[PDB]
Amino acid sequence: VDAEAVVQQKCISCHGGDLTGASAPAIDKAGANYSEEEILDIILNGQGGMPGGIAKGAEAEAVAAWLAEKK
Ligand code: HEC
Repeated sequence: VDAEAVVQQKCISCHGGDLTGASAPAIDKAGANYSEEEILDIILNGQGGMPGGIAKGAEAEAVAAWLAEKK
């Protein structure tokens, strides 16, 4: 699944078009902070203001992996 397309219609909603943060902190370099597993966990189990399972399955996995690349 197109990680970027998903992000563009699930994450950026709060994280801003650019992942720079907006209504949520910057996840642009989540991959530098946390591995795909951890990012995936957060996507699945949300965190603080973030509700969980925003994306799911290959949607979530692709995003997590792609963000693992983003630093
Ligand atoms: C608004 C309802 C959000 C959407 C849509 C997504 N996220 Fe989010 N995220 C949001 C907040 C407010 C926070 C901080 C939580 C708190 O209150 O403590 C986060 C956090 C993350 C993180 C961890 C960053 C950190 O706190 O160190 C990651 C890795 C993350 N979010 C990823 C992520 C992705 C990929 C999303 C689309 C599937 C996504 N978020 C949506 C708010 C919101």
